[PDB]
Amino acid sequence: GADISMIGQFGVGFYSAYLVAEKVVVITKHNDDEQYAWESSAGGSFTVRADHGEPIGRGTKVILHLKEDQTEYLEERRVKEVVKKHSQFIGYPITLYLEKEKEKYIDQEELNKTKPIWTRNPDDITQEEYGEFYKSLTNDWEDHLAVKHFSVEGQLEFRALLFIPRRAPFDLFENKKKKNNIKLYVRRVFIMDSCDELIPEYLNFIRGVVDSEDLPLNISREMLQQSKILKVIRKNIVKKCLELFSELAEDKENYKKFYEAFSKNLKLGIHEDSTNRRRLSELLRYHTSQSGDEMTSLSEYVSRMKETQKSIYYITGESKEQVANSAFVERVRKRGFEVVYMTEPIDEYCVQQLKEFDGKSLVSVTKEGLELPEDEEEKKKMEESKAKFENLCKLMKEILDKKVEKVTISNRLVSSPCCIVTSTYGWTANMERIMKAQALRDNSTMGYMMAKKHLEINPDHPIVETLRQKAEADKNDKAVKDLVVLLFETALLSSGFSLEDPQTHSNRIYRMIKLGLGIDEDE
Amino acid sequence: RIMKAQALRDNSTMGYMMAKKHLEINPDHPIVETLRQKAEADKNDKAVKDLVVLLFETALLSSGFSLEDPQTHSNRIYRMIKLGLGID
Amino acid sequence: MDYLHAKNIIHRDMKSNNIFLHEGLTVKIGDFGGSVLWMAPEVIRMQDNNPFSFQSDVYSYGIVLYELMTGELPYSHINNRDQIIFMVGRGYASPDLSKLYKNCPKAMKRLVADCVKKVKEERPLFPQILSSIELLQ
Amino acid sequence: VDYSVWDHIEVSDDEDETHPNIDTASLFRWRHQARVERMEQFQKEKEELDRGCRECKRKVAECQRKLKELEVAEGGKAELERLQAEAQQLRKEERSWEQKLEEMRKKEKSMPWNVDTLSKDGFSKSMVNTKPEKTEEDSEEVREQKHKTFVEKYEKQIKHFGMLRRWDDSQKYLSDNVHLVCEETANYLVIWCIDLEVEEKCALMEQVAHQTIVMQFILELAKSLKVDPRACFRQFFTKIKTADRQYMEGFNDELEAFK
Ligand SMILES: Nc1ncnc2c1ncn2[C@@H]1O[C@H](COP(=O)(O)OP(=O)(O)OP(=O)(O)O)[C@@H](O)[C@H]1O
Repeated sequence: GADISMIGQFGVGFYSAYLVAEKVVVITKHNDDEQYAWESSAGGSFTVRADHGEPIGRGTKVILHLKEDQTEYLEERRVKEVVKKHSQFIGYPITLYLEKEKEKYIDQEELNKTKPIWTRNPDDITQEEYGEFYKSLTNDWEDHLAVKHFSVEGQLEFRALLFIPRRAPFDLFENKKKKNNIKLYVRRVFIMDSCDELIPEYLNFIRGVVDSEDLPLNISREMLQQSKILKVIRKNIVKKCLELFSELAEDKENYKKFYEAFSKNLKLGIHEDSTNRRRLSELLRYHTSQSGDEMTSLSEYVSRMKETQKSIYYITGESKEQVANSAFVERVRKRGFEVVYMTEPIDEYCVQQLKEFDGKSLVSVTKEGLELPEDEEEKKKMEESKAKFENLCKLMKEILDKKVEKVTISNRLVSSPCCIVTSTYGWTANMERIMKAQALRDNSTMGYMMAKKHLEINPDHPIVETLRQKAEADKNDKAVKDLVVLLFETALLSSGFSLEDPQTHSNRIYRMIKLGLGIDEDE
Repeated sequence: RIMKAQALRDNSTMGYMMAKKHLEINPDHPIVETLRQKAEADKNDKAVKDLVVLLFETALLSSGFSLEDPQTHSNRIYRMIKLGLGID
Repeated sequence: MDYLHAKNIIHRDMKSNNIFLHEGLTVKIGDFGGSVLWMAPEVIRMQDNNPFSFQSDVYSYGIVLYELMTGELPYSHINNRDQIIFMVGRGYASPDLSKLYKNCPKAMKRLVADCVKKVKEERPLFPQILSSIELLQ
Repeated sequence: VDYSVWDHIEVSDDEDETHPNIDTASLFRWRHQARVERMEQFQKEKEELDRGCRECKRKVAECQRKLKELEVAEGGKAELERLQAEAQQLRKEERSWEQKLEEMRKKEKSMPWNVDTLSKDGFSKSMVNTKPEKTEEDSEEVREQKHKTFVEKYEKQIKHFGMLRRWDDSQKYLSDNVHLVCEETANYLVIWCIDLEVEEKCALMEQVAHQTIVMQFILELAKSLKVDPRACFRQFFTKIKTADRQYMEGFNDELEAFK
């Protein structure tokens, strides 16, 4: 139990000089002996000669004579690149010597300025000094938002440092495959960049280093001989940077600054991390009908959730105000419920997998069969409405039969004549919109995932009441047929479906303007 | 359309990048002819103000541009359809 | 199932629901899944508390293969809960071949009939079943 | 250099061994379940082992106490003799429990490693960087503080920039520009092309053209976007496009001629 650890085990590394040199010379002087010179061209034999040059006092000189093919290792830029990459955390200073141009000379120091501060105890490191390390580690201009320092002991022994960058980098969503955010060190010598095995794809915004004292290394010391040990590292890392967020979530003003910078990455991991999505869902926040100025946690919805609610009501669409005004939302607002607004394309992919939260199911406000708890004095109105409108909805299908699967009276409308909702299974209007717009997805096989449109009408609203009077006189009257396509088009348009034939609607509203201007017969 | 549908939008930068619109009118068309005759008879007519927006929105749709608020287009179309059904 | 069983991994009550069918020619085993159970009688009885042996899953595969062949529940008209529990547990019952489709050729319908006969048997045939169905295609 | 300690490790949640005909996310939770149940049956085996050990240890000890009592004032051999047969049977049973005690620790060694046998936690600390200070200072005192510190920097720039309108000085410059993250530079180089407009030599002003066109384009993009001019970066200067070549000389003429 002496307190040194060194990089010595294999015994072959010195002969790597002959990758680059044609001849090698070593002058050494050890205490308790005289100075000798050792020389070889890797030719199967070497010579040892007592040296009589300048006094060294103590030390070694390794003189490589280079191959012409390798001349670039003499240059300042390549010595800088290599020592920064591989060796910047050697304890002892590393120094370089060159010329100036007044005219003559320089020496240069500190190719390894930065100390490997993860060796120091976390009580003895200031929040300034962590930030000073981070800048250099990442080559950034600005400090970290938060940091985690931990260690593991037993058979797999390591130190670690984790940083949460303050603003996402411009390239974060992109796939340049450098995977350099996490660095693996053994005994303070660099082994590898993470190569997507130390941290999951969606957590790749984390900058840090892992340092362990021993690991089954490959003969070139670039790789691990037992690959599974990288996964046992990743299960520790992933678990702890999750804990980091929670602590960060007690600091509300920093949390919103984190969340606005990285929110999608959480959601991207709901879609992919089948184990931790319980934990990750508690980190989500959204806008809602209540507190429309600031996001609220999904647990807070439950806290406020009325004793009669059985589910969490949500709606997805192109913006906050477009969602807040949408025709599906009026009844749930009137009845004092809370609607969650989900206004990003990525919300569809996390909502596919987040089927429930805290034992409560998530229900879409834009799907058929929407249940909102019933009053018996409402239930009787619904029954007599269903009875009186039966002819209108039957005749409306009899005209519109190609386009809708089903037609019925609406339960979620106030202040609009009609709306269109999708079947329970398949893409709602917004997910159709997004899937149609993908650059590299084959939509030909959509047939099993496309939902079917069920049309619902407001029994109270004047236009639908008038339409039962209009349909009453003549079931075959084209003038009521012509509404039930125009109203359908107008309802589609509000619900997020594209017109597959937009010119027809346009020409209708231009024929409407020929009414509004008194020129409908061109006279 | 495509950029707005991407999962990994990077939405702030695209919110700058989106380029602006120019409206084109057909000089020979009965609508433009009428609207001009109306606007020449009274430049400040609330009817031509209400027209120019209704006309404009229709051109967004035919050009591939979505509305800011599809609901208010539909309310304005229903303010017209209540004439169409004699309701109010 | 073949790739699975090679790892001594057993889930009881393999069924037609816990399997998922996706876009493309794409069918894939899951875990989500009184209630509609399908069982070897060894599992039904109180007798041995770990009825874990692979043969149970093979015979339960034989049941879901007959669902694939019938497109309607086994025992759907024959029984209520008392008869379907008791007679199967006593080893004294079979679902009807009336619902098994005759648009199947002799090769696979006979192999499915052997998947009924496996109730009588202790044979963990999965790689050889796989060979048999594969080659009969 | 033996690595045999690392030979066998069990990892649930491994993507390198998912079968294509199985729902991957189902298989991980299902493979995790098997690990924990295997461990619990082996923990139960340690309880039944210890039950067997305790019974033998106690019953041999009770037999030994009665043997020692029966050796005091000997006479009536039946007890003392039968306790040799009881000690023998209890020892024979104990030797089976000793074989099971060896089999226990041998099986604990022979089972593969996993995520919570390989490891136990050491120290752990989590810190949040409570924000840097924000401030404001007069246009005169900041422009003086920049200029008085920049009398060496902008000399070092016209010299290191000194090869015209191509890649070379970017290798030297972009690291030094970390000092210039604070710069507001738009004034100085141009006040310098303004300094001797009556008399100045073409090379040094053509380097102001180059510095100012590249930096001023960046500053226009930094107004046009959220970005810091160190974070947005001269990777974009690789572009062959006509917008560098034609427009550069057009503005060189405009900015030289007007003053
Ligand atoms: N400058 C030096 N001063 C003292 N001893 C040295 C020096 N350079 C090499 N050695 C000696 O030469 C031996 C061989 O070194 P070499 O790099 O080839 O193997 P190693 O360091 O032991 O293992 P590895 O291949 O992993 O680096 C060392 O173990 C050490 O005894």
